[PDB]
Amino acid sequence: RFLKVKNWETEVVLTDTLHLKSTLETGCTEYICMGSIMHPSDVATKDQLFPLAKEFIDQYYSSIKRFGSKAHMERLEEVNKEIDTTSTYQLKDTELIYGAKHAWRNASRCVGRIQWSKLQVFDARDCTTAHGMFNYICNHVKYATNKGNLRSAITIFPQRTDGKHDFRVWNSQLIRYAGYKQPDGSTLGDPANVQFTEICIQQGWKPPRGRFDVLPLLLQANGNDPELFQIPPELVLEVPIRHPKFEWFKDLGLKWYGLPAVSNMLLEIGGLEFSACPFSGWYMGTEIGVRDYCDNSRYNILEEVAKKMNLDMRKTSSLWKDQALVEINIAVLYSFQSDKVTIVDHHSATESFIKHMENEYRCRGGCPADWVWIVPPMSGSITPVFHQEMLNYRLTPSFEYQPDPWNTHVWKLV
Amino acid sequence: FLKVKNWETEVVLTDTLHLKSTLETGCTEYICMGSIMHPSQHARRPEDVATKDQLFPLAKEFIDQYYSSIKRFGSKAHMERLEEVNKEIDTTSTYQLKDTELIYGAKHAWRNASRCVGRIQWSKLQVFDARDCTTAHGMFNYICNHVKYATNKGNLRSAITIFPQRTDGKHDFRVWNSQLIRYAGYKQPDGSTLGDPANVQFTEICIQQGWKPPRGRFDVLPLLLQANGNDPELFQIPPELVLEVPIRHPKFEWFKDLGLKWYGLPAVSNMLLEIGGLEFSACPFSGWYMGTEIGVRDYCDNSRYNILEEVAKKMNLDMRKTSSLWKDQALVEINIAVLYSFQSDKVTIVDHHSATESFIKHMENEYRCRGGCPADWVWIVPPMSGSITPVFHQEMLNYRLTPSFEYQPDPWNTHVWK
Ligand code: HEM
Ligand code: HEM
Ligand SMILES: Cc1cc(N)nc2cc(-c3ccc(CCN)cc3O)c(F)cc12
Ligand SMILES: Cc1cc(N)nc2cc(-c3ccc(CCN)cc3O)c(F)cc12
Ligand SMILES: C[C@H](O)[C@H](O)[C@H]1CNc2nc(N)[nH]c(=O)c2N1
Ligand SMILES: C[C@H](O)[C@H](O)[C@H]1CNc2nc(N)[nH]c(=O)c2N1
Ligand SMILES: [Zn+2]
Repeated sequence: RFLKVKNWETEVVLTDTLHLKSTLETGCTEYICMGSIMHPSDVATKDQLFPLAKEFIDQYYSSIKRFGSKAHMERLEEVNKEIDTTSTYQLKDTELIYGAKHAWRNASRCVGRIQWSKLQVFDARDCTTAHGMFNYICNHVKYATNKGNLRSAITIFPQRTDGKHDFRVWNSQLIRYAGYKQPDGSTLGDPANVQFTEICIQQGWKPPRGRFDVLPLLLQANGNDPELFQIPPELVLEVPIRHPKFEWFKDLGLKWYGLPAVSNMLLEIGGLEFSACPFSGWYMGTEIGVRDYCDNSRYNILEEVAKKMNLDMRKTSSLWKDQALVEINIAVLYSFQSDKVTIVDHHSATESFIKHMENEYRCRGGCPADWVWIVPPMSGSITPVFHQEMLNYRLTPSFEYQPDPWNTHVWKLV
Repeated sequence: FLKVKNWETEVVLTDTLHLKSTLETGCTEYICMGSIMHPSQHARRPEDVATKDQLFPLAKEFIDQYYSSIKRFGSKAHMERLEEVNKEIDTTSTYQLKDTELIYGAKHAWRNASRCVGRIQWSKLQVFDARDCTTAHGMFNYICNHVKYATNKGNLRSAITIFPQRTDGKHDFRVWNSQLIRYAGYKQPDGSTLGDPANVQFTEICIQQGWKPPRGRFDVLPLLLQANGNDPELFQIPPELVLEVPIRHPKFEWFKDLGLKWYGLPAVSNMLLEIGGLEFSACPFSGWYMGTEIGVRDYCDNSRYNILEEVAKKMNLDMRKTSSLWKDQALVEINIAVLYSFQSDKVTIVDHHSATESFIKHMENEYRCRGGCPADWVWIVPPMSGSITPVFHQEMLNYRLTPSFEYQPDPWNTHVWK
């Protein structure tokens, strides 16, 4: 059995055999499609962990062309002894590196996957305390930032055990600006992060109450209450946002951090759950420039840019919003390029993704892709992914959503 | 029950209408096909003239649904109608829709069209019955009157014209044109393309049929009409029925000097309308444009007009690398100009902000009174500036309800000539 996908711009047709190897649900049914549902739908027993581990070990030994070998059979037997005696098992380092990389390779929502095989993996499964987690994250940040020459990296903390002893980064990203609601309903800083900012303040953080406050890290080790730590400022690389033509643009006082570093997702390898696994790459311009200033729930310098462009903001059909949105994204890209901080534009990114998709179909038999997320948030139909049919399915290892840790944490102090 | 949520406003809607869905979407619990153009071939009936136990259960379902819609289920006229449909099938292997039934089903095929951001207008549809038509000449007369009515000197009105339903499959009525008004596309000797590059194949079929092409740049193609399965025939739409808007820009005086224009009336004519097992293979329908359809897809696809280049040139943009966003910037101006020209000439048009906001209101309406509204996020989100429109942050459920508009293969792949 085979499935085809067409590109209506180039007429190229690709044949997907890989979809046969997925066993995780997508959320759709035979009669309803849920492709635009954002999140669709305690810990693994012995009898559930055996076959999940078997599946992973099998695919790992297949990938290194050693399937059915004496080493393959010994590892399988060695894994079952652990599950049978301890109700869990420990990944080898080769297996951890392999699975982290393939979790990225399998991320159907990520346009950036042409880079998957160059992923620096930091094994932190020996960490025991939040001070330990802070050390590991600071080293991650320093390495990934590389003075502007950003490098992909993931840092993997101990796996879940019984669910009562989890490691979490409570931050959604390692570097984010605080947001403060004002008595008068206005907002200072980043409106996206208001909730987490209150959580920090309640935990004892002394907020500067400025426009671009780097939030503290809220780090949970082994199921204990989370603890606050200030990332050393000289580890946070930032780019002041200016425009190549509009000299007034710098006078908006804007800037953004250079390291996108997501920390709230859960890494699943062979049934093991790594509930704290911060990973980072580099930005596509529109994630700062379309959604991190111009979403209706964000900085809303859209109107200020349109005001400063003397645009007709009375009627929609003037397309001032569209027009000011373009200029902001031009400003973001020019800024990072000038300060030699790695960034990619949506055209260059989507073009690379198409090449990646083609290559993955050739050597792997398919490439799960989520069009709804792969298509950039602006200028969609003038980019080549727009006319590219795509198949979406869930392979493992994968990165999964998990609930916010304050919703489920049972506290310990006083 | 299934919930949809809008992440800007946190409005949550609860969907039970999907329980009435009949056809497969192509998706499974293990694979999603939502960006496949045609993911499923699940149809309600087989390839040609069905047997009784194939046609009648679909007719009963539709007749049932129509009489329920008017609070008359099990009434005298409903039981009579069922028997009448049974005897017609028993004696002709098909049946004929009453005019109320035809009007209901056309409007509900639009209401069910999950890809259409325009459906807040769905029940204001003018239905022209053309089921008495027997030749291409008659089809041409019906189509002209359709074009004149819908254009309405620029105050556009929605309309569909419905020709005789398919009978055995050999006597189909077809409009070979994909839309009623399209521009020719000429393949050039030096390899390039003049005109409009989607319609190249169709432009050649017209010339091959004897059409003498003026070989200009905005050459309204002729109509190519097939009646009762016969060879199709050429007709030239009278120009005074083809309203066109010259494109200028409110700010750039040099824009109009690109010598650019577009027609006011989008009229899709290659789709199939299906009601209670019946298939109307010729059912051209028209509304009015969202601005992006002209000026994002019909000027700025790579395999279409591709005159982003010239607009960027005259704007003196740096086209050396893509990080300058010269494509994005010229694409905006083109769309600013399209809206300006149409509004300046009092020809109906809707910008993508207004249309998406209308669609969000329409979803709420539909969930309040109908228990749901099937929507294809991939097609509802406009092709530019998606995330600054309200539909971008709106979850959607896509399911297939009948009556519906369906795809059908281009008739030159299946037509045996004479
Ligand atoms: C190296 C440059 C990278 C680029 C340019 C990139 C780009 C993107 C973009 C634009 C998104 C959509 C986010 C949004 O629209 O809000 C995304 C999602 C995602 N990225 Fe990448 N990415 C990169 C590296 C990585 C790495 C290193 C990983 C992990 C090892 C990763 C894993 C993911 C995942 C799991 C998602 C989707 C999560 C979800 O929402 O379900 N990416 N990426
Ligand atoms: C009145 C103004 C209308 C507007 C602004 C509108 C808008 C749109 C747009 C923008 C699309 C996507 C087209 C594309 O980008 O390729 C679409 C699709 C569609 N429209 Fe509408 N529409 C309108 C009226 C109608 C009417 C009157 C009908 C039928 C009675 C209709 C039936 C459909 C169908 C069936 C599709 C999807 C066809 C497919 O599967 O490709 N629309 N509409
Ligand atoms: C590694 C990485 C790099 C990058 N350059 N960007 C990324 C964006 C997201 C991401 C952030 C937020 C949301 C939900 C809100 N839109 C979904 C995401 O995929 C992510 F996880 C990882 C990213
Ligand atoms: C009634 C109507 C009005 C309008 N203003 N626009 C419409 C666009 C399409 C349409 C056209 C082409 C394609 C494929 C290439 N994009 C899909 C469509 O849905 C359509 F059927 C009907 C439309
Ligand atoms: C509701 C909607 O599906 C949701 O907000 C998604 C849509 N697609 C997206 N696509 C990307 N790349 N990023 C996003 O945040 C979103 N948001
Ligand atoms: C392959 C891709 O899904 C396809 O070309 C679709 C995407 N979404 C679209 N959406 C609209 N409104 N119109 C289109 O032509 C398309 N094209
Ligand atoms: Zn689906």
